[PDB]
Amino acid sequence: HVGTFENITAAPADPILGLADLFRADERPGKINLGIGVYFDETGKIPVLTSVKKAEQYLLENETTKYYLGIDGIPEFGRCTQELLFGKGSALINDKRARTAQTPGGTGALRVAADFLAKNTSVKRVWVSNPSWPNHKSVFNSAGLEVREYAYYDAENHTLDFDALINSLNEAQAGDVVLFHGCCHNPTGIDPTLEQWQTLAQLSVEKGWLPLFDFAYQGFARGLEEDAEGLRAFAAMHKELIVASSYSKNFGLYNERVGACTLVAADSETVDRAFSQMKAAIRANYSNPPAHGASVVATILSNDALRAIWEQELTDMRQRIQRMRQLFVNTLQEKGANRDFSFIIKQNGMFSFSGLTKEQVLRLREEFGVYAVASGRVNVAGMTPDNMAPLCEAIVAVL
Amino acid sequence: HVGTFENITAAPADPILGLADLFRADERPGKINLGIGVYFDETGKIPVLTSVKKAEQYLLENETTKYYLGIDGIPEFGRCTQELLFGKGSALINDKRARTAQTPGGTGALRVAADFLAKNTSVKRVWVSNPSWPNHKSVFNSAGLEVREYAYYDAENHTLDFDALINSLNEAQAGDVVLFHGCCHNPTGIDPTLEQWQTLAQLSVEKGWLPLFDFAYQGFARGLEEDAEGLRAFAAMHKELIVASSYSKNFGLYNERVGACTLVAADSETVDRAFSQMKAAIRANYSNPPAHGASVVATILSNDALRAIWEQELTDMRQRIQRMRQLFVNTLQEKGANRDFSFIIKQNGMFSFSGLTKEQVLRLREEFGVYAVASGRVNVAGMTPDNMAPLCEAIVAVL
Ligand SMILES: Cc1ncc(COP(=O)(O)O)c(C=O)c1O
Ligand SMILES: Cc1ncc(COP(=O)(O)O)c(C=O)c1O
Repeated sequence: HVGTFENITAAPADPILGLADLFRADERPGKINLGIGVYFDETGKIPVLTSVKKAEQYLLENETTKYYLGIDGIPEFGRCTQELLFGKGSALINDKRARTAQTPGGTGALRVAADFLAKNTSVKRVWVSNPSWPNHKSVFNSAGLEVREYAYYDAENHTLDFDALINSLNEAQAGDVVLFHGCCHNPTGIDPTLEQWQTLAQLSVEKGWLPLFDFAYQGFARGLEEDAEGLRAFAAMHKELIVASSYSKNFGLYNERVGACTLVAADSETVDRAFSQMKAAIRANYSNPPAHGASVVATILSNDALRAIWEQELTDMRQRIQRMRQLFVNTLQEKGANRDFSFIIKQNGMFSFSGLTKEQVLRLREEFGVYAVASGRVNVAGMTPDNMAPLCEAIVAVL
Repeated sequence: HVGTFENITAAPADPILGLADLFRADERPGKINLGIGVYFDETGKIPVLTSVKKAEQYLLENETTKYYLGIDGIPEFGRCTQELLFGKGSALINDKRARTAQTPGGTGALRVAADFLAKNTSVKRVWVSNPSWPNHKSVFNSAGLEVREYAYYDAENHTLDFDALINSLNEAQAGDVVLFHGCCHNPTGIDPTLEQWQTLAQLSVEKGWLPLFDFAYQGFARGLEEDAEGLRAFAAMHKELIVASSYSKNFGLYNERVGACTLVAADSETVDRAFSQMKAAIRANYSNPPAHGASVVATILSNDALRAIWEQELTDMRQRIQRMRQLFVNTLQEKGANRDFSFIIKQNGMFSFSGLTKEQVLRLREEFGVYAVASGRVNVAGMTPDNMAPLCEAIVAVL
């Protein structure tokens, strides 16, 4: 009678969360954390938004029960999510073509979609950008879906390699899923232009792909409406699509696990039938979603006063990151870098895709206490006026 | 192209949550909800516990960040959970043989265990009592495991058919998983005696089963410590086991999704190896767990004044249920019931397994607006002094 657990092989360290554990153990003073994608303020803290504290006070005073939510969550949360994604007067909403489930974070939204697709459709293959968020492959693989990669990044020109993207998707077949980052591509910070989105939408329709949009950073590139332009170009042309969205980043609600999975089908009767199977997949996973974080978001989005506060707080975050992008480039020059880092100013969202080699990233960590992901992704939102100079001195030292 | 969603078949309604939806839509003022397992107070509401409101006020005023929890959640939540399960000074805890992940509810803990087993071991088969919670089969099937049923309930004598149980489980092979309800069996309310638990534990080690305890009602049978005797008898003999537990019921925290999956192995090295793969399975599901509910539970359990308030609130809930069982039995006789219902007194937890037929349950709902599950399971915790009379008049009318 040998033990059931004896033949288990240890899992590898998560490329992002294993980094964050190393950083916590490091005892060297002055260490700098440019790893995980969270927003830091000017003092290096990860604060709760004021709009969120105000919403949480309202809930504390007014909640009378913790009775279970429905499988698909708070209804108002679903409607505000759809207006945010598709626009206040979208035909998708007027025609009742979309159904939304509240999920535990953006990850949970991706997993719900993966389980739904694997069990209820003939989808066998998901295409994701190379590079992408490392956990994408794991999520779809957990449902038994094959994941293939398409080309995306021109590391020479620090731009979208649109020609290779198109050519590498040639073998994606009708009924395959193709995953797009809605904005603030993780890790490159490089998003298609409106014209490029429009070309992709047309191509997707011709080849019969099922688009799946991952929206984790709406509002961090240019603005809430502008960041949804690519999705809305797809939505104007497609009968069917799926959107996984997260409120972790744009509400600073990381650990309350607030996200949404939105299904779009050709008509109301089809999406309702499909959605009943999405609800069945949720029920066999976590039963029904956590209320606190989604209640906060729904409270903020449906109160005009609280929403105006939140939109300003999100603008402040976006602008601080853009200021740090510019200060990073300038200080690298000041500190003696001969490599041209000006492409960082053109990149969107929390990160810059710097180009450092695995070996240089390792040197930064072991020698200077500066923590980036081994792909060379750095969280610009982790840079402050106080840590910018030592950070840049370290980078110049390993170049 | 023909759409990917066009041929999806609609899912059937959930036997518990579908009933709850019918109940909400029912326009009759006298309707009575005895379906889903939630606690009502004697005024018919589903309240937030006072310990919980106090903890939530502390969190509101002292939380400074929503930064991601680790994959396995709040550390003190894990330690307090192990202490509740195994006892203040257990050898499992002192030998560092146990690891706990905070999960989204008890359901989430079951799915995490199921995914972990399916993807990392040779387990193919899970054995569940007939009857059981209906969602058990769905969770394990969705992870790819086969579900087999063992006998449990003697319907003629309203008792545990221990001989039938032992005999059906002789077909369970070594390396199979056998699922036990820790206490307050759902739906029958009939638990093993301590002697019977000891017999099963011995039989379990000799046959090589991997036990999986589902603990959703610790504290509702006799007491926090007493209700864990059966699990602690298993833990004294086995090298390996899994406990999925829930704080939904005993904290009235249903919609915040607070549960735990606890892994036990033969030694510290093996459990840390196995737990690394459990974390991988979590990372590809919801990434990390929701903070608010678990923070509430950890604040209560780690503060002596709050814990004392909570333990009294749980005692009051348990005792109110016991008063309703007796009142239910006495009132049935007063309303003209032909049959002996005294076996209801011998059942533990929120429910009673009434023995009504599906056709009688259907009549109760359609003619009398009394909502019970089609199995005849009734939620005694939904009974109040004000609804007992019409409730019992309706039951007598359909006998
Ligand atoms: C592209 C992308 N998708 C999904 C996620 C996961 O978001 P969440 O924390 O809400 O699960 C992230 C970041 O965490 C992300 O960058
Ligand atoms: C035996 C059993 N296991 C698990 C659960 C699920 O607990 P939770 O709501 O926390 O997911 C329940 C009741 O809901 C239950 O009765």
